[PDB]
Amino acid sequence: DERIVLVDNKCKCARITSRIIRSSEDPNEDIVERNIRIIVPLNNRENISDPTSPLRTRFVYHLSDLCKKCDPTEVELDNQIVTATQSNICTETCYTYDRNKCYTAVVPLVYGGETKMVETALTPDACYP
Amino acid sequence: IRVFAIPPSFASIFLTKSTKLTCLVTDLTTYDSVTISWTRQNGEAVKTHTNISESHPNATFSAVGEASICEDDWNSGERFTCTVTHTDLPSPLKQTISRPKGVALHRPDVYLLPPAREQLNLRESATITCLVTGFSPADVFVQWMQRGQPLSPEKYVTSAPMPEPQAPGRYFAHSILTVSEEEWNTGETYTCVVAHEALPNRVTERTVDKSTGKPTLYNVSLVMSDTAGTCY
Amino acid sequence: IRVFAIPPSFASIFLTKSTKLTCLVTDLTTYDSVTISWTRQNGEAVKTHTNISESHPNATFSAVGEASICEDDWNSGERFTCTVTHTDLPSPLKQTISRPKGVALHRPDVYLLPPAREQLNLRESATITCLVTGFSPADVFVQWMQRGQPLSPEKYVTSAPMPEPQAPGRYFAHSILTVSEEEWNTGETYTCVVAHEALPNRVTERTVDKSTGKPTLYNVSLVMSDT
Ligand SMILES: *[C@@H]1O[C@H](CO)[C@@H](O[C@@H]2O[C@H](CO)[C@@H](O)[C@H](O)[C@H]2NC(C)=O)[C@H](O)[C@H]1NC(C)=O
Ligand SMILES: *[C@@H]1O[C@H](CO)[C@@H](O)[C@H](O)[C@H]1NC(C)=O
Repeated sequence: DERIVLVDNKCKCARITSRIIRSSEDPNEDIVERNIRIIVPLNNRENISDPTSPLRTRFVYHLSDLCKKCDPTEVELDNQIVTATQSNICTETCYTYDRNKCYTAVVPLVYGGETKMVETALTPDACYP
Repeated sequence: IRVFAIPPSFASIFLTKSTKLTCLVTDLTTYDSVTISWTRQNGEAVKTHTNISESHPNATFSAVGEASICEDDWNSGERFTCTVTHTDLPSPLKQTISRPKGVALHRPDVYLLPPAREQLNLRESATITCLVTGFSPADVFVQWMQRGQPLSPEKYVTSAPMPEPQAPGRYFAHSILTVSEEEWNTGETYTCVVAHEALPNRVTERTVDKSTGKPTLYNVSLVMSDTAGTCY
Repeated sequence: IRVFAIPPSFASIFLTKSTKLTCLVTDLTTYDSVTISWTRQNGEAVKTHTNISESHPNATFSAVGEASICEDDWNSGERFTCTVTHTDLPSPLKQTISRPKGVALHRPDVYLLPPAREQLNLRESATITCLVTGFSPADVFVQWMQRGQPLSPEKYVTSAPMPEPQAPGRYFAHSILTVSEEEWNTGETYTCVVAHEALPNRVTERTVDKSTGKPTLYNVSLVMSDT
């Protein structure tokens, strides 16, 4: 209740919260706190959509490209309504999987000579077809 | 003279889309006096094609009969009987095959166990096991692969399903594959593919290698830059 | 009138610790007129504890013959025969059995595999595997233990021997036991005991714990560049 969520990334599992604590009583001596929580996977591979990819042992977390806003907002100017660009900075790699997303693959299946490629489910359960 | 009747399998339905019935007959001395036919409960005739195999070393002959039936015929549970007639048999042999009812659907679970640590020290071979448990009914199809290349039907073995003593109604089976010690030490990948009706997409796969699954050490590197950037 | 005289397997020998022979004869009109008596090479009479089973629904009855003999005499190559006399049978029926000699012998190897990490993450159950391979012939008797005491045979399952496609003349088998994840996480120990006739002492054991497979090094490095 006393914390405000800024970003809730799922691919990098990054979550940032900010909070002001009323330390002492002088209004000019209150500290501003920034919390970062990162969960890293140790079993996932380089490309989450290809099981043959090698393992990944290097993780990079840029905070300038995480707390960024990229959706035009509406602004009232007393004579019209316009769309405004939040940031000008606006291929990112997905470290972990997303529950709200489904991951599938193509695999050759041989039986009596004939080969039937069928869609698989890399994720354990995720969504249903 | 014994007759073996094999009901259609789920894999044959999925990958061929044509239900077939087979009642293999062995221990036959003469192939010119054999006849394989299928009759329905009401007596309607079913077209059956009879094939004659080669000569077995034990002075026996086998006849193979493949016939096309509708998926409904089998799935409806309609009881079918294969008719075999021979001059040496005073009475024709009858076999009863049907699919039981009152069976629910349970999603199976798949796990791979890496080769034992004290097996690699002998530097002879490695064994990988694919354990699938918690499913009903008891028809499964497990196929092994190596980095997208289907493996030969001879390098791996599979066992018939058996009941689970703990929870009745859920079964299990496993597939064992052997590999060269140097091949596994190189770092090649292997996959376990299982086909069953209970799965949402009806096929699942899992992947193991040397680096994943009971490893020796964990090497991680982390970089956190731009920690004082603009957030707003 | 069918007479079957099956010899006991290695499992019965290693479980009952005594050599017990059976000359069970089924489909008998009147079991009151039955007599079971084995014979050694010398043809002496055998003290047989004849038993009568229940009444089959098809108006048939069976007689069971139990005899205890010193095991040291079977492996030497002595043929034992049981004689059964019935009123409906004009002549007695004799079944002569012995031990097949000349069978190739190889040492089985025992491998125990711990439960999978992903299964334990679900916090539901754990399973263990006792793989025995490279052995001949097909006579293996495997149990389980927990802290020096045996468990019921309703909590583990064993499989029949199956030929190994790779090396001709070699067999393999597997046993699967179920363990509650919480118990497993307490820190108990489990033991797999394999009994085969080719092993020098006939008994071999393996043990697995929770700490099996724990990693040795956790190299981790962190960089904080406030650029
Ligand atoms: C990671 O894996 C995916 C899936 O294989 C790669 O994208 C696929 O590329 C193939 C052709 O090579 C297409 O048939 C698929 O449609 C692509 N997938 C999707 C979702 O569009 C992707 O290129 C891989 N990434 C890297 C870096 O290799
Ligand atoms: C630890 O990291 C260094 C590089 O920082 C690397 O040289 C070394 O191999 C790592 N340790 C292990 C056990 O991989």
